[PDB]
Amino acid sequence: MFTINAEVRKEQGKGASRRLRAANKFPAIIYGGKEAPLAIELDHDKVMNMQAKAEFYSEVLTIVVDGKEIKVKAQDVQRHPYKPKLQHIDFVRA
Amino acid sequence: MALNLQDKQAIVAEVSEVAKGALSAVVADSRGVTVDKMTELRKAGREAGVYMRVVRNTLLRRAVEGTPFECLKDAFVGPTLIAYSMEHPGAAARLFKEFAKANAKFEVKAAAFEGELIPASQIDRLATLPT
Amino acid sequence: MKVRASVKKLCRNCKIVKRDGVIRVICSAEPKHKQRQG
Amino acid sequence: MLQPKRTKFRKMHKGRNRGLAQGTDVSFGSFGLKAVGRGRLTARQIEAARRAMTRAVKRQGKIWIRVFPDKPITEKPLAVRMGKGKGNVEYWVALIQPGKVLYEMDGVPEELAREAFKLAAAKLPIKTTFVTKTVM
Amino acid sequence: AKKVQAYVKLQVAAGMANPSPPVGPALGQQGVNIMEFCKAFNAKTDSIEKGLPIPVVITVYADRSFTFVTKTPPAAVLLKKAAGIKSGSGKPNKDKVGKISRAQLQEIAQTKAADMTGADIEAMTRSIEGTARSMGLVVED
RNA sequence: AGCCAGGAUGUUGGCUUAGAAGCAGCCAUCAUUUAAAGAAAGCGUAAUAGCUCACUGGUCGAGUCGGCCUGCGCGGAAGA
Ligand SMILES: [Mg+2]
Ligand SMILES: [Mg+2]
Ligand SMILES: [Mg+2]
Ligand SMILES: [Zn+2]
Repeated sequence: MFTINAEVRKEQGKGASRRLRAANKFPAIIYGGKEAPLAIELDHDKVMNMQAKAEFYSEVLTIVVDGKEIKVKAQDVQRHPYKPKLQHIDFVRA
Repeated sequence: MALNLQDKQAIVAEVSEVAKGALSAVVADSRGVTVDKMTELRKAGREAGVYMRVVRNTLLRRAVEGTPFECLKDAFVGPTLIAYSMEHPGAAARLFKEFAKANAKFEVKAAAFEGELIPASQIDRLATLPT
Repeated sequence: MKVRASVKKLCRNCKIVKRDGVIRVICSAEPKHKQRQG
Repeated sequence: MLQPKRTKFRKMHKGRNRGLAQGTDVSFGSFGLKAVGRGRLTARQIEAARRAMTRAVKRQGKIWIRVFPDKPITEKPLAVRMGKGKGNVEYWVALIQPGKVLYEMDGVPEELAREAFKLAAAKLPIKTTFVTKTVM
Repeated sequence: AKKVQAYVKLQVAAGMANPSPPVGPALGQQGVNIMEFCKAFNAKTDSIEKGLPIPVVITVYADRSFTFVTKTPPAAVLLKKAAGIKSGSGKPNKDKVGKISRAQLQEIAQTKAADMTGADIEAMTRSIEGTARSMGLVVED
């Protein structure tokens, strides 16, 4: 079972997202279901190691944000154009 | 795959045969000929028993860690090598006979062929069966 | 010996050494495998 | 040598080569040679790299060429002044942006594909990396 | 000796013990001549392999002659004569590499369990069975 | 890592059937025998020998091995 620790993003946009990726994190979004989308930031290397497994993109993941556990599914991934890095991940709820 | 737990299991699996059967033996590593060593091992596996295993997991730590459940004097892992061979047809069987006869004949060394007496009360030839 | 800009181990016995700031390949097996500069 | 048959215009503006690439995923095969640099790939370079791959892997498996030149490059002949019209088309190049997957290979072991891509990469003017296909 | 002192491996089938005319001078390191090549091998290899695969020992003893422990009939000559198909490797994928049946292996064992042995007699039978079946084919019988 | 050592006698392998020689072309073929026999490593590779792919045992007691990313360096680097 994959457990991801997330933080709610305070700032969003081009400048903030690039600052995250310089800080070795990367933005992610949790949407789907009935409640509002949740913009989160993930620590890049731990998620990159986890996503190396093929089952990362099939099983249900749990995201630990604000203490609250969220069952999510990897919906989409934005990879760096030529580097082994993640730029953004879409998470659909459940 | 001689790992940490694997050698832990190897010692226990090798000591189980000793605790269930009779005295075992070993064979050192000084010089080996193709025909000489193979035929001796082939003959040993035929007479003493096909369950003979020349595998050696008798390191100075692994041997004393697992095997020492019974006969705590089993800390003699000083041998140059180990090649085990059980003796199903009684104690001091052809396994002991072949080892004691090949310790100085048609072989380089047999790790002195010390033997593992079950009670270890004393060292005896046990070559007499009055009847 | 060879003074190529790209020096590599040509066989198993080639060793890479860095004498005097120059990266050399020394082989105990093939004198043809002696290469000079990194 | 790849070249568009029956192009609409003979000559083309020089243009620029800004931005990142589009075909950045291993789409057809399982292994890819991705360009981490920027530049032009001529038809000759593409053919030379393909032959290096096709010989390293002895014509086994399938090799895809994701890039097609489709850009005519003109040159003026030697000892001609500036002006007097645009030069004659001499060769064709594919504009390459970082992230562009250039070749795809399938039906080949991973280490053999890596060595095949190394031989092909030595024929190319752009820095490249070895990439494998990913789930999503 | 089975462990040939000069094991220059070039010897025609057991019909003629180590025929140097068929081996040529590339295995000339041997010193076999009429003194120690047509005395023991040419007289004790009749019921072992008649025109079948059986290597000939090129050993030379230290007693001015050549005489030491030989072995039983060759497995490659018994398990194949009791099978019929004289094929094997090299063309084992396109066609059968020979017949390796339970009867053929048992006969090979019953013929080669005299001196050619391993960890047991059944182990020698396993060697005979492998020598027949590993050629590239085995019969389901 | 170094050191105490080893690894066919069915097996010129059934094998391109004159073998291509325990490791030429030759296809697979531990084939129990395993501290080991791969039907192949440099020697002999067309071939004996003593070293010896690999592989362990034995010794002897803290790490060792490769990758990936990244900072700064090294070679590549010859003119009047
Ligand atoms: Mg800006
Ligand atoms: Mg100097
Ligand atoms: Mg520099
Ligand atoms: Zn070298």
